[PDB]
Amino acid sequence: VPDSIDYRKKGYVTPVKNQGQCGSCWAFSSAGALEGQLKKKTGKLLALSPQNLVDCVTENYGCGGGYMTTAFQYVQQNGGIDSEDAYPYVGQDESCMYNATAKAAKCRGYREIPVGNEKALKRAVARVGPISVSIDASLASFQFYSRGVYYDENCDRDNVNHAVLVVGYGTQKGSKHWIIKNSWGESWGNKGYALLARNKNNACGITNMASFPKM
Amino acid sequence: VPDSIDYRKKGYVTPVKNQGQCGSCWAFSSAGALEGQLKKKTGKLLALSPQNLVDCVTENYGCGGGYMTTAFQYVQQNGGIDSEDAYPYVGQDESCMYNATAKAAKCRGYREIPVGNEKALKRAVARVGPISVSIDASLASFQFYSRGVYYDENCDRDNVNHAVLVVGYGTQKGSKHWIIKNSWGESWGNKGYALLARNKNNACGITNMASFPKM
Ligand SMILES: *[C@@H]1O[C@H](CO)[C@@H](O)[C@H](O)[C@H]1NC(C)=O
Ligand SMILES: *[C@@H]1O[C@H](CO)[C@@H](O)[C@H](O)[C@H]1NC(C)=O
Repeated sequence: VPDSIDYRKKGYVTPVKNQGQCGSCWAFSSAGALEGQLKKKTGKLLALSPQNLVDCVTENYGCGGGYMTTAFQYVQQNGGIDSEDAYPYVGQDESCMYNATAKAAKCRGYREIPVGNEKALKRAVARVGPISVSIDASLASFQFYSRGVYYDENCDRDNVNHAVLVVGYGTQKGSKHWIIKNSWGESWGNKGYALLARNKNNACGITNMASFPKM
Repeated sequence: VPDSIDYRKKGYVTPVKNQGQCGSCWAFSSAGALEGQLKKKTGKLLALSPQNLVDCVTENYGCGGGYMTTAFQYVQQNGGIDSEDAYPYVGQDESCMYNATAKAAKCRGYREIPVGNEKALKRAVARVGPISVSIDASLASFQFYSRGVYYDENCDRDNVNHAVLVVGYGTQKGSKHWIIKNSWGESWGNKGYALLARNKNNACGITNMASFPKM
């Protein structure tokens, strides 16, 4: 297990998008994990559709929230998920318009990472790929993030409310970190990405909901 | 295990091509198997490049012959294979021009089917997908094939010289068969396909070299 990894450099990460006024953060995270795994299994980087998840995952809340595990389960039981080109993101709720002919990726279940265990998360990122996680984004310090390794002892490490995609880890000037891909556009953070305090005892609760799809 | 299957109907089979004046039959077979498996793993049907195999598999003979297993091993160790669009078929030998950025499929080893065991071949086709095989095509009866279930007791069930892709099995008017995809264009056989005598004691030696890739 490497001391550093950046899946952005391995071509596992799709360009940063903006979820707009819609709680589809879980959709982008799930789509990102499935994209990374699709890349790992095929070698082809292909933008999958979070909108498909928003509309067709009937056990999530569409633009009102949801989980990544439920999305993976959806992709598995439905027998596929559409590409971004075939099923574009519009940022609002609508009926399920899944085109099975536009099928571009499949799933075979999911795996959850043991709560509180950042070691298992690092091992996962190392051996699996971009891991779908969820953190506490409510703090203005996160809203105003722009550079460095993010940390705040006020950050809730127990209650969690925002899905992002861990695309690697490393260290910047002594401070260990998680590289996270957010869905608030390139106008937020470091062009859509952020560095999060690693090994600071589950900072922002990055291990409360860490999951990844199988292919 | 079904009594019949047609992967052409499941959208696992790429349109029939013509290998021209080049012994790249093994390339089309391997590419076909990898295409079927790529479809099974992703749900996307994508034409892979036999030319890539012809040029880059250095343990085969290019347009002079080769094995499918060696091709699978190539795709595995090289870490990918190009699409047909990126690496078109030209029907002649040339240098390896593999574009790793054009990577569209990967492999993780291969499996050979026990020689003489058509049962294991049927089970394979059922549980895996289109199986790369090789048969005896030398007979004029095969060259002039057009309809029915092909059979000839003069067909060599021991010595084998032509790679095709078993894309399913079934029965036509009492006679059990293997659906095979050849690479002699749509101007041969049933628009490029043929039905081969099944359970006629390894007819044309269809189990002498039956193999499939893993993904
Ligand atoms: C479904 O999606 C495919 C994606 O390639 C598209 O080509 C086709 O026009 C669509 N057809 C239907 C059934 O709406
Ligand atoms: C390699 O292939 C890719 C396939 O998309 C193509 O876009 C690119 O122009 C090629 N580049 C090189 C290194 O020749």
